[PDB]
Amino acid sequence: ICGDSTECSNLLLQYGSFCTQLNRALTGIAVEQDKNTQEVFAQVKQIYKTPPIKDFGGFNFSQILPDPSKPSKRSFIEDLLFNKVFNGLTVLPPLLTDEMIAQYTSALLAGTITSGWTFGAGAALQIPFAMQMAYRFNGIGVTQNVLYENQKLIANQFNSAIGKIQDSL
Amino acid sequence: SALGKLQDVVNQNAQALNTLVKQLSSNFGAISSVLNDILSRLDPPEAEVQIDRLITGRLQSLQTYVTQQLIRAAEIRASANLAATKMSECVLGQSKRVDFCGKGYHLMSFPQSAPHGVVFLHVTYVPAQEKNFTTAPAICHDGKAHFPREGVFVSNGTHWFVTQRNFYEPQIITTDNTFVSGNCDVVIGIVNN
Amino acid sequence: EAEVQIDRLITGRLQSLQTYVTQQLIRAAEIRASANLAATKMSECVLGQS
Amino acid sequence: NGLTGTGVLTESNKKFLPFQQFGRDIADTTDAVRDPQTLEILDITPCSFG
Amino acid sequence: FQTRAGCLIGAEHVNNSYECDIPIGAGICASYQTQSIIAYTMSLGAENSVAYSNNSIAIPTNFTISVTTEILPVSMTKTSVDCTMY
Ligand SMILES: *[C@@H]1O[C@H](CO)[C@@H](O[C@@H]2O[C@H](CO)[C@@H](O)[C@H](O)[C@H]2NC(C)=O)[C@H](O)[C@H]1NC(C)=O
Ligand SMILES: *[C@@H]1O[C@H](CO)[C@@H](O[C@@H]2O[C@H](CO)[C@@H](O)[C@H](O)[C@H]2NC(C)=O)[C@H](O)[C@H]1NC(C)=O
Ligand SMILES: *[C@@H]1O[C@H](CO)[C@@H](O[C@@H]2O[C@H](CO)[C@@H](O)[C@H](O)[C@H]2NC(C)=O)[C@H](O)[C@H]1NC(C)=O
Ligand SMILES: *[C@@H]1O[C@H](CO)[C@@H](O[C@@H]2O[C@H](CO)[C@@H](O)[C@H](O)[C@H]2NC(C)=O)[C@H](O)[C@H]1NC(C)=O
Ligand SMILES: *[C@@H]1O[C@H](CO)[C@@H](O[C@@H]2O[C@H](CO)[C@@H](O)[C@H](O)[C@H]2NC(C)=O)[C@H](O)[C@H]1NC(C)=O
Ligand SMILES: *[C@@H]1O[C@H](CO)[C@@H](O[C@@H]2O[C@H](CO)[C@@H](O)[C@H](O)[C@H]2NC(C)=O)[C@H](O)[C@H]1NC(C)=O
Ligand SMILES: *[C@@H]1O[C@H](CO)[C@@H](O)[C@H](O)[C@H]1NC(C)=O
Repeated sequence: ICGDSTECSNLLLQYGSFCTQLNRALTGIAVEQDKNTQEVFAQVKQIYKTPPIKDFGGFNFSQILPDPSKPSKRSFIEDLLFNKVFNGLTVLPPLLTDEMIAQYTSALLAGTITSGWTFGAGAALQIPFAMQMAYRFNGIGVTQNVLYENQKLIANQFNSAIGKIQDSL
Repeated sequence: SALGKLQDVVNQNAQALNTLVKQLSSNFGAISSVLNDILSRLDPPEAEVQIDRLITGRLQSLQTYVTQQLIRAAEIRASANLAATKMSECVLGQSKRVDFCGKGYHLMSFPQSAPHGVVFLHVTYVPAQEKNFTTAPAICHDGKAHFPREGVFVSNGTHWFVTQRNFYEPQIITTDNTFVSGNCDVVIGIVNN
Repeated sequence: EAEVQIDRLITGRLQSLQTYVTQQLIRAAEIRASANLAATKMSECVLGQS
Repeated sequence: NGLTGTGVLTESNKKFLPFQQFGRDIADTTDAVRDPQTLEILDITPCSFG
Repeated sequence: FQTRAGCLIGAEHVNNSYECDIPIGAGICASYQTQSIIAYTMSLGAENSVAYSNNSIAIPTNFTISVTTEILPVSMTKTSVDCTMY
């Protein structure tokens, strides 16, 4: 309002406390932006890692798993996403960096590839990936032999459909 | 013998009412902050010009208070709608939505009243003390593939059992807990038993 | 004479700053609901089968 | 010359046009100037605050 | 100590990672340890490799009953102001 001039600054005192309210409001909305991120991404206790030898029954997760030779250890599809999108004014940095959030999503993704839904209810219990896929088929009302007799076709369809997200983005 | 999410509402509302009260002692560019000391030592033509600045400042104070109450009541309404939905889905039923009624497999919930809110006590089931086993998708017997009806095939190292998936309780593999579909030459990982 | 001219600027700049701060409250209340939906989808679609 | 402000002046890598006397950016703040004796253009940076 | 949030004076920069205590920003937190004030990069949690293979399964042999609380605001104070008397 004044820009470092004592004449304007003394007249401003006559307006009371409007400018302590404005700062209180902006601080209250800058704290909840970090609260917003904490409740979407910190949904794990452990940071789970995936095994070095990756045989998941024909399913291929290589375009969504972290890539060490990339920036911030992001996945291949997390990169396409980060490439597509003075006077009393300042911008505060977020509490979680982008590296930390990519770490959180890789822990969620290694928990689900490897334990199914067990890690969101307690300790993670490993199960082979095709048997997890058979449980999920049971959950929609198809029998398990329909997965086990069509494993290679279901895995090819999944791989070919993950390959199209990458093109469309 | 915790409740900060309820103390935050009390504190924010008191902190707004205090600011509204305290803005009644600014001049807003008049000679006095009290209206009677403008009325007592001034006559109508010049009392009016000083009274108008007080009216202008106090109106703006009041409008800021009311707008920020309207924005905060809309946040309280979302919370109360969520608490109504939890009362219906967690206390009057058993939910399958993950994490909706506590961490773990929801069993039941009990409500308790609080000063301007509600406390839900969620009872959940949490599995414990896991052991390692060897698995197979199907069994092969007589040139037929056998699948479990509800469970998994597990091996303790030498013997094969069926168990339910959340509690270890091994049983013999019979024609009453399995079903048949096909040959044992199409599924990847059949074992012979 | 400069008091009368400085007050006209003070009033305008205060109005503009307070308009900025109201519209940010209204935009943050909308980002908050989106993040609340994202937190529910992470629980119900990623750590479960819906 | 009448351009009045406060800040820290450094030497720059801009190139005005012979008739141009000072530069400004988006939001219309002055961020460069030409001084009327050396004929050199200088960057203007606000003096640290926080 | 120079962070990305600014310049920090009066806190020692340790090398270990704890849970966040007071958020400084851009990944840095501070805490009162032992007796002094220290500043560190926060930790996300303990690491964990799951013994995944293609014929191994983990099955629980016991359980616990858990009870936890959840608190929700329902209401606030009803206030009125007479605009004229204010
Ligand atoms: C999973 O799919 C990826 C494709 O995205 C495979 O990796 C690429 O395969 C092509 C074809 O041989 C090579 O030219 C590339 O060099 C591979 N690496 C890339 C693109 O980073 C990968 O081999 C597949 N995984 C398995 C186990 O087959
Ligand atoms: C199931 O077996 C695996 C593999 O044998 C066990 O994984 C061990 O994990 C520890 C981590 O503290 C490693 O140091 C070992 O090298 C792993 N292999 C071993 C001990 O053979 C896993 O702990 C077992 N699970 C249960 C519930 O006993
Ligand atoms: C796997 O389980 C089987 C059956 O529970 C075990 O076989 C039995 O072991 C008991 C040990 O006291 C013997 O008395 C029985 O005669 C065995 N055969 C049966 C019940 O048919 C087997 O020992 C277990 N294997 C391992 C490695 O623990
Ligand atoms: C599961 O993985 C194991 C080990 O990675 C596989 O065992 C390998 O099987 C191939 C052919 O069946 C052999 O050539 C390898 O020598 C085996 N590895 C070892 C260490 O013995 C197994 O085939 C996989 N599939 C299952 C169990 O269905
Ligand atoms: C499981 O048992 C079957 C027999 O019931 C085995 O099948 C034989 O496999 C050999 C080698 O592949 C063939 O030469 C025979 O003709 C098969 N006989 C029959 C009746 O199918 C099978 O190899 C066994 N597999 C394991 C892992 O034990
Ligand atoms: C303004 O006048 C001064 C002299 O009063 C000029 O300064 C000279 O500038 C040249 C560069 O073109 C130097 O080589 C000389 O050494 C300078 N002399 C002195 C005494 O400073 C300056 O160029 C003049 N500028 C304009 C725009 O008229
Ligand atoms: C922290 O660890 C790094 C290791 O790269 C080391 O260079 C640095 O001196 C350490 N600082 C302290 C205070 O121990």
